[PDB]
Amino acid sequence: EPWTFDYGKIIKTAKILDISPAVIEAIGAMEGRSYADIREGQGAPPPPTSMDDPRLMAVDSAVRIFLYNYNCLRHVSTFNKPPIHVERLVKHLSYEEKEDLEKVLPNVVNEYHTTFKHLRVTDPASALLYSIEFLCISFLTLYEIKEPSWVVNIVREFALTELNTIIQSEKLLSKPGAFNFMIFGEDFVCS
Amino acid sequence: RSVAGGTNKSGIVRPQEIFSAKPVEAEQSSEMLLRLKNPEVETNKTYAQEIANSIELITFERLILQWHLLYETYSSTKKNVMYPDFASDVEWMTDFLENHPLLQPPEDIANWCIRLELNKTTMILKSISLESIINSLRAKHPNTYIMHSVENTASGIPIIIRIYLRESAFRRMATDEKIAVNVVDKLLNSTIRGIPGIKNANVVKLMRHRVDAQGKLVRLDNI
Amino acid sequence: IVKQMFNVDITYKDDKLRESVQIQFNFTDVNIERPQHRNYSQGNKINLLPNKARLCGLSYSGPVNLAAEVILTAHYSNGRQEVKRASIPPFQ
Amino acid sequence: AITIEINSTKFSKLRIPWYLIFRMFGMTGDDSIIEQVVFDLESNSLVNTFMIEILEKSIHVLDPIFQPVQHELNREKIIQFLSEKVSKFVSNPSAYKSDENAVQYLNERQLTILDKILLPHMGQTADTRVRKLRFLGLLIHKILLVIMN
Amino acid sequence: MKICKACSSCMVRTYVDGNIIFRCSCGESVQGDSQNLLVSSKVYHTGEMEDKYKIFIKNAPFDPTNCQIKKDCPNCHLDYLTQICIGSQKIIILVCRCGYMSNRG
Ligand SMILES: [Zn+2]
Ligand SMILES: [Zn+2]
Repeated sequence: EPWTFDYGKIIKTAKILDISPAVIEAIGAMEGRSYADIREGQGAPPPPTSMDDPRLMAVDSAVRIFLYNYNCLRHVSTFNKPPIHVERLVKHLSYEEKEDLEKVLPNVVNEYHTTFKHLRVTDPASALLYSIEFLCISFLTLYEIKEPSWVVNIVREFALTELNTIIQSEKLLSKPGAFNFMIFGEDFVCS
Repeated sequence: RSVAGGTNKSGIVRPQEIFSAKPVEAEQSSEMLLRLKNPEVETNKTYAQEIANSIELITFERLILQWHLLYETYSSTKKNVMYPDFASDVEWMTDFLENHPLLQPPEDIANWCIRLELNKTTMILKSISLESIINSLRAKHPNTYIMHSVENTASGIPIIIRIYLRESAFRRMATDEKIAVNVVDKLLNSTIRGIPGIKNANVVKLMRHRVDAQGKLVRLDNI
Repeated sequence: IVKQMFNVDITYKDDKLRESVQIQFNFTDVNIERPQHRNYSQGNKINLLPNKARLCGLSYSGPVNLAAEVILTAHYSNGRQEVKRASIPPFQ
Repeated sequence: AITIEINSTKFSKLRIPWYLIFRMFGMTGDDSIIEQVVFDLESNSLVNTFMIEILEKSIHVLDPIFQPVQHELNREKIIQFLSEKVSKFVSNPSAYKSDENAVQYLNERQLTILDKILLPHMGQTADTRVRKLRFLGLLIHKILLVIMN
Repeated sequence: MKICKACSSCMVRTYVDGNIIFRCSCGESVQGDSQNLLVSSKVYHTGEMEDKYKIFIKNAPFDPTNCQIKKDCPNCHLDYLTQICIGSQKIIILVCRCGYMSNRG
């Protein structure tokens, strides 16, 4: 089945997350840049040419962490002690409701892994765009779930928190701003 | 001097073993010399030869040419799924059951199995009988249930021995798969025939002194 | 080695708005000239032939001349920053 | 397990699980890591089978030190963990945690240090990280080939 | 190898109870059918010439340091042939640059 990039998904995801589209559009390229240039989209490195580009694996890791946490949310019934974020989400749901969480929440992995493998082998820039597009597609699909009503709130808060965590980690990779170097509890600070 | 293992005497190893009083396990060049009883039968080489073949320690792992650890079971013979590689074992399994109806799969058989394929060349090479293997195994590990197939027929047929574990082996900390691996190690190292601690045996000629009828002390060499 | 490898970028903490000072300097000049000996202290320094070194116990060592560019940058509280820079002449 | 110890001007005596080193540069998915070691997961033959067995065992074995990031799929969290563990001048790894700029400083410093330190002959920049991991997988392949006899 | 479909991570075996289910750290389970039921094996055959030396045996006719013997190649009828001796069994393999392999390899 043929594939094609669509900027609408990133525009909608940027609107939902309230951060500018160039922030998500450059995931994996946060390294060494101020967050101001990230949001303004200044100095965005060109699309990858080689399959050995670290940006491809960075965005793949982002999509992987999203899917991992989503499947943790789906399979809370299995965990003897679930991760803290799904616990914070579902501490007010019974065990039967926790199993219904698995029975209700749709799978979102589709065939991302095989498609990303083929794309990276074939076209690295297309692989980067596909990984960004798939992450945004999954987030908006989760945020667009309407039935059943009780799980809609949980799914929405999870999706917001997870995408925010991904973007927060990406910003955490970016260049630090002007900050006090004394917080590290020692006399010296080296680069 | 020889530096090969099993007969390590290079440098100061043997004098250190003597002087430093290393225990039996620490000795690297342990050699035993045994004389054949009834010194009429001691004079001929061939008899000493297959006596030495008898005395050699033969362990199970040396007789095995393939061993597989399987999560299967033979609770009665209902259907059960096995590994589809070794799935055609049921036809000879039924043959075993009808030919050995004194013993049946015990009620405590666990969901663990070991499929071992015998090296026909070695067991014909050292004259080890299949019945000997099975009776020694079932006498050394009653805690485990062993099933043997017919093997005397010909080439092409692989002598398959299947061994399944019962609960009493798991009765100990550690999981079931480590228990199965431990049992595989235990029965793999079991002794079929011979003497513990003997790695090899060989026949040698010694010059010995014996008294003739007329009080003359002769030095015999054909012993 | 001197130019590429030994770049220094450390920050140290000790007008109350100043929290740390970032010392940055790098050498771009290094040359090793032939061994010299100063004849009567106040001399211009003269060539040191190997046998002179061997007999007097001197070391057949040629002086190393170095020049560096230094950046002393001070980071204040609330992110205010000042940069002090100097071009340091070739010394030895 | 299979552990990787990197010694340099920056690092010293620190023993790290290999998959952690692979995933803090990206490709947190372990299937891609095993692929980088064996060069083909879909391939048949005994060498790939033993390779896969030992690598999976090494991945699942617990570690005394890197347990908190053992199952972490977040590259940033593992980078921050390693920067806390290996960098000097970080004596209380909780005060700087609140300040996002301190975390950014530590993470960026750690990534620059690793770019300079891990397999520098392949490169010393960010764009060479995947090829560094390819070469590391090749090294692990050679080691485990030697263990095969 | 069993990898989790959602997050591509290694999935433990967890031999319970009558069947085998592969469980990930994210909770995904994928069950098991027939071919997943092998735990471990160690076949006894001191032979790796089929794969250990495959590259070496292929490259041998181009290796200038390999020993040659005066025999005719049945395929291309060169009168010289490179001779390989492999392993503890001292298996002798005759190969040629034309692809001839002398029934071994
Ligand atoms: Zn998973
Ligand atoms: Zn030829």
